[PDB]
Amino acid sequence: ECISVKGRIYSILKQIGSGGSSKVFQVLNEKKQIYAIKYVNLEEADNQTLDSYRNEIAYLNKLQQHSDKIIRLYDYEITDQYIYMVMECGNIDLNSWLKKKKSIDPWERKSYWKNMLEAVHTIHQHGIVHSDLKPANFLIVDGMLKLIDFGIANQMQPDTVNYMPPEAIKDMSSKISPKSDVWSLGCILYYMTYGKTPFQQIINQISKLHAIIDPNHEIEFPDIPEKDLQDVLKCCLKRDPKQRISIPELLAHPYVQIQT
Ligand SMILES: Cc1cc(-c2cnn3c(NCCN4CCOCC4)cc(Oc4ccccc4)nc23)ccc1C(=O)NC1CC1
Repeated sequence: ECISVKGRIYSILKQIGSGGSSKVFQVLNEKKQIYAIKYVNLEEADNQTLDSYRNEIAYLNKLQQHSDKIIRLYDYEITDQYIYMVMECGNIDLNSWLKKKKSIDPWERKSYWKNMLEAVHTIHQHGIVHSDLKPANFLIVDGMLKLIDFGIANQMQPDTVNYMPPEAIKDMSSKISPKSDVWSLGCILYYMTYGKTPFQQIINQISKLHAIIDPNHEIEFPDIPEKDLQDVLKCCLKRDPKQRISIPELLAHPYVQIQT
């Protein structure tokens, strides 16, 4: 099949992702340059969904300039029937790359952590809190991690509640701040370090949600060479968000600033 966007015509290689009424395709332009196109079918979309898609496109647009750790938006086309967004294609999403690697170079993990903090910090500066970060939200391209979305519109999945923060659960029934994203980033780094998510081994959602909120449930951190890392994990995974480390701090931390 093919897709046209503002004139230009693109050929579908395959479908790399899917969600409610939308699909992401890997595609090629005329000069055989590769891109990711998101297609949103708006035909039965409520005004809230409509507005959330409008808000994503606008934020994606504005944030272009502020970091190259945010996915590139080259062009889009929006009508009443559909959206098409032409964006950069990556090598692999971080959630897939994590299941395949299964022992991560410490240098690559540290570099990737910086990439994530910078992307997320960037959206925090424009008043966004993602609130649902997980490794699927990040994408490897060149040698760096880019943020794919902002938690604004429907989440897509590649063709998952380990990462939820305590404030969000105790929220019911706002306590959501930028710290909420630190928690989820905490969990992602934990996974890249210990090879699992802090509350992964717990068995059935409903119990795990109590654990996540329960102070007495001591979260455990095996000792490891890198103590900068160990400290980062501890600081991100504090349950009281007022005492949780912030992203500006994280960026000032030896784990990020100091190599070897
Ligand atoms: C959802 C989305 C996805 C990409 C994208 C761009 N490349 N890419 C890739 N890379 C290629 C992976 N593969 C395929 C087979 O092997 C060879 C290479 C995977 C992927 O997997 C996914 C798929 C879904 C969810 C997460 C991750 N999503 C994307 C860019 C933007 C958006 C998006 O709508 N953002 C919102 C507007 C703000």
